[PDB]
Amino acid sequence: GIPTELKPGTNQFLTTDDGVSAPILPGFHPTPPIHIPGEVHNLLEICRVETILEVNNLKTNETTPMQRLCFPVSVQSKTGELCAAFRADPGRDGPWQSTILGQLCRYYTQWSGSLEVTFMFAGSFMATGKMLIAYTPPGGNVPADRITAMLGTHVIWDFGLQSSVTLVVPWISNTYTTGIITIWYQTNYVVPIGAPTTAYIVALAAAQDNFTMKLCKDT
Amino acid sequence: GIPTELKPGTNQFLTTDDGVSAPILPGFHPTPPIHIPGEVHNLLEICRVETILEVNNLKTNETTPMQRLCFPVSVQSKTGELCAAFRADPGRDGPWQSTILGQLCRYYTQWSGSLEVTFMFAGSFMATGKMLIAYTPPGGNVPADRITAMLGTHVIWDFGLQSSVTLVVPWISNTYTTGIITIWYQTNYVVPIGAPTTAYIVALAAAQDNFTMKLCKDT
Amino acid sequence: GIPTELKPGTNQFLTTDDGVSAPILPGFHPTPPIHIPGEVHNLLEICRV
Amino acid sequence: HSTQETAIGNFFSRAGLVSIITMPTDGYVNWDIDLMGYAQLRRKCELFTYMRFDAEFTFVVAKPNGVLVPQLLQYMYVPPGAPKPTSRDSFAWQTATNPSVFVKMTDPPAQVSVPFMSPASAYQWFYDGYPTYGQCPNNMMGTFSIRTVGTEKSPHSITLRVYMRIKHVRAWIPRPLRNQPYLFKTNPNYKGNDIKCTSTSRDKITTL
Amino acid sequence: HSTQETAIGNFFSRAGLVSIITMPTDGYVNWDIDLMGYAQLRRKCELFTYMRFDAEFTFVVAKPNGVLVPQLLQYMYVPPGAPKPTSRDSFAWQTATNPSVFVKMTDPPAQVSVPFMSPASAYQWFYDGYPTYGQCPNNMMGTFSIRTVGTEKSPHSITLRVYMRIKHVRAWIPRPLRNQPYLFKTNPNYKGNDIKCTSTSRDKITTL
Amino acid sequence: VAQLTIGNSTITTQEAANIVIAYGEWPEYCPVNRFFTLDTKSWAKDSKGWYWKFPDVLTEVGVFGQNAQFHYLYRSGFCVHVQCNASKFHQGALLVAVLPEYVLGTIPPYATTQPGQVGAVLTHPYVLDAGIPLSQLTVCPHQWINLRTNNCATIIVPYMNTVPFDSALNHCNFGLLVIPVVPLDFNAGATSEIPITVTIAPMCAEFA
Repeated sequence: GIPTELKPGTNQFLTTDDGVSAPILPGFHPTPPIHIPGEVHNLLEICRVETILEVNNLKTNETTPMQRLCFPVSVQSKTGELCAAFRADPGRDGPWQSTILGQLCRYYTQWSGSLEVTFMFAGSFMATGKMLIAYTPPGGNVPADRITAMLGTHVIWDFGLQSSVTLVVPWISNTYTTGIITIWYQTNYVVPIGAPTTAYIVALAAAQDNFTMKLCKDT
Repeated sequence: GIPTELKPGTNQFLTTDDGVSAPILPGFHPTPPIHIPGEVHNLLEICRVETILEVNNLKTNETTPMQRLCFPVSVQSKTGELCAAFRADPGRDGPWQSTILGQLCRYYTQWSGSLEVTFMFAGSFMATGKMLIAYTPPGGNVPADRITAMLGTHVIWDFGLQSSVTLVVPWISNTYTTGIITIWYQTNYVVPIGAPTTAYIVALAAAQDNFTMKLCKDT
Repeated sequence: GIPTELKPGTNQFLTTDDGVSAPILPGFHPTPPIHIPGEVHNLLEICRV
Repeated sequence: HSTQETAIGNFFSRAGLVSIITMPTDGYVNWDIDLMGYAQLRRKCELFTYMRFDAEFTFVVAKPNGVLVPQLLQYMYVPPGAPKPTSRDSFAWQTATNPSVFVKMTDPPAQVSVPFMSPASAYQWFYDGYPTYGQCPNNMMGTFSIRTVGTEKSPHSITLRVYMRIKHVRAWIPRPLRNQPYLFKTNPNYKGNDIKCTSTSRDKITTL
Repeated sequence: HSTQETAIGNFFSRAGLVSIITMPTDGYVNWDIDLMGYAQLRRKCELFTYMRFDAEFTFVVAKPNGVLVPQLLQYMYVPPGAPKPTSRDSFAWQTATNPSVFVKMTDPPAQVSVPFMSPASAYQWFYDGYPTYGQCPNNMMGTFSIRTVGTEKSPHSITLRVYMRIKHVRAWIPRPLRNQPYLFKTNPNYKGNDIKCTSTSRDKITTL
Repeated sequence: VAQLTIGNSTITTQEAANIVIAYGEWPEYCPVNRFFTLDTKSWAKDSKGWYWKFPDVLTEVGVFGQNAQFHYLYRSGFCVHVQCNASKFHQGALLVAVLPEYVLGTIPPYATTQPGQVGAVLTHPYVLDAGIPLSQLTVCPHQWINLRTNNCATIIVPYMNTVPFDSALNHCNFGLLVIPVVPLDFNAGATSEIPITVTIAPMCAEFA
């Protein structure tokens, strides 16, 4: 015969090897595949769809959890004040656990890329006003005034013309580097006779085409 | 020597492997084959021959089992009534156990294809009449009238011209989907002086060229 | 199967062999290298200062 | 940089434990192949609707405390539709259509690859309708029957653990991941008296 | 879709048990190679008239309860026409024309492939005429003689079971499958006092 | 504004090219032609949601429904058109999404797993009565009805199944969920209940 020699690592069962095995039924011919629509080749195709952020996650909304998806704008709020504030970390707790991006980051360890947050006004057609969607890079502090938040990166969103605005967070990373997003009343909430005085905004979030993650892990 | 390494699955005896073995007699030269007629390469060549169904399988025919192969038509039966009824399942019990198709389906698990049932009149040359060979698809109910059985799939068979008719069951499957076949007296049984008043029909059954079966099993 | 035969030196662990081993994480793709100045290929580059 | 670790093969690799079988001093066990027994690999498989793959099992067998004895074992695979063994000395143990492996305890563990065993074109974890009684499909991968060979009783307690890899994975029609706790192993019956919120609460909407 | 599972090779594959041999504490056994010992593989082989193949045996050997001991065994194959051993210390055990294998009990089981051993061109299970007394043919595949080596008695009960695959199958002239129970192992003698019907009865011809 | 007349049915919808094609595939042949305007649901201030099972929703209407109890086989796509009729002084938002193999859960009878033409309501819409959260329903083919901007929502659904033909009586292919994410609000004196109208058109229907 041919002279062979056994190396160390013989008769071990490493649970993460990709080797061929003995077929239990060699004569069996399984059912050939057909065309089924919606085949997923990569998990990043599921991360790039816009799912609903849960920004209104107060303690007093746990018994009626349908109110957690929408947060209100009203008519008795003065101009130049803060409406909402949340960090830009998908892997941590808080608002990002409701998204499909924040649930597929629990299955991994490191991720890096850009997100996009989408807002949507769900008020009456006759109502008008302005909001300020300010973004703070990691390292800087959350603004205390509307005027100091304007000097950074911000988007003036009037819902008298556009009922939905988008906002791109440029880069996040994980190996606190958080990308705090704040909503400011630019103007008040103008409303005519007959239209309701309070309205609600929903917030959606998804990843972009340069979002990757690695080092698979089990939650 | 060459560095090798033993994988899991070493020193196992899987009883369904196709590997070479050590020849016990290397110098032996066995007898060369000759031509013998009737070589069977595939078991579907045996399923495609017409063997006799056992439709008259009553409890009172167990002591004289030769009567189980033929079922009678007579002269005292009124028109528009039922003569025989049986399902179209080869794998289950009942009439299909007598065929070679219903015995080779006990050696497998799943089968799918089309059958063909053949009838044959074995009465006198001077007798004449008509029968109705109705087929019901799986899901529908067995007809209670001759007129409701005519509205489906049926073959009018007069044995004054053709002494044998065929009937194709379009599809069966197994993973109740039964293809119930009924025989109806279209007319009565006309007979002259001297010819016998009762006659017998035999029923034959075979598979077609699109009948396959898989997942071998031992009865 | 193919007829083999075990030579002496089987099931030994010589601590100075250069053989391949089983990767513990086959799906992992490590961080690609970048350019860092001052790469030492040979220890005689440090002896000549 | 690279998007190769989120692929559908790398998401379902890395063979994990699916069952631990104790056979202390009947004399046999039946473990039918099901994957919705643990919390993981059920929540990971219910992300999709249709999956098509083929398994690969490994049988790590020992005594209750580590040790190995020179004992011969038989692992018989009963295909879907074939009748399972009833007793230790049943007729089904000598059937030629049920593939078996014969391995000692003092060997490397036995590996067996099982193909795609469904009459449909993909396994489905969610079946809306009725098969005939309950709203469940008929995937039914098989059954592993395990015994020690010989006609009298072995004086050795046998505990084996079954590991399983998932090869050649194809997945269709993604679906929301379950956030509610599991109650049963056949239906998506949740506890309707208390509903866990998906997120964790905070004090106010501005307290980041 | 595919007609490859009903082929004549796939019908006779998947090596099954043909004999279980007990050798408790003479000192040897003779098992002549015959296949009409079990109900299956006789009813499956009597579907045809002429078959031509070559066997492949496997000898799974242990103690009466699982365990293995370091014991050396000899399995001698006596070809057709050669005289069988008479005692444990016979002359036939050292004959160079009877091939033997020597294997421990603590090994993988021994495999042996036996070629087509007939002077005719095919085995025939049905012989109409007389060979000379009874209406039987002369296929006569061989004989396996099994003993433990050494000159005094081994204090170990030995039970081995023989498995056998059937390779390179060719079959001729199909035949009706037997529906009557078997009585003897040489002739198609059926019980003529009661005849089992091929089918099961029902109430009337219209009660489907 | 257009005027769509197929069959003998006629609907009036605007030129809204916001058609979402489910998984990017048009319904086609090689594995009835009218509109079926269902009953309207009254969206009140505290309504939770509705769902309809397909193709069970079209087995109590005529010519397609009478074809459903016959022929034992069924394969078709669909075309759902959901629209809302409110003024400019109303506010709210719906989420119209299809879900393949929508298996419901129990806090189930034969009435709620297939509600028929009228459709049942949702009990706990936060978990979709199935344990999966509402926040991730947009991974399905979905469309928003914001009463500020638009009024209609139309989805093109192909045939998705593991087998190319299924019985339409027991198995339901998908569901259609209409959930008010943002609740309806108005001032005192306006119309209290807003109608929601569903129009279904079978695309590329086969039976054999």
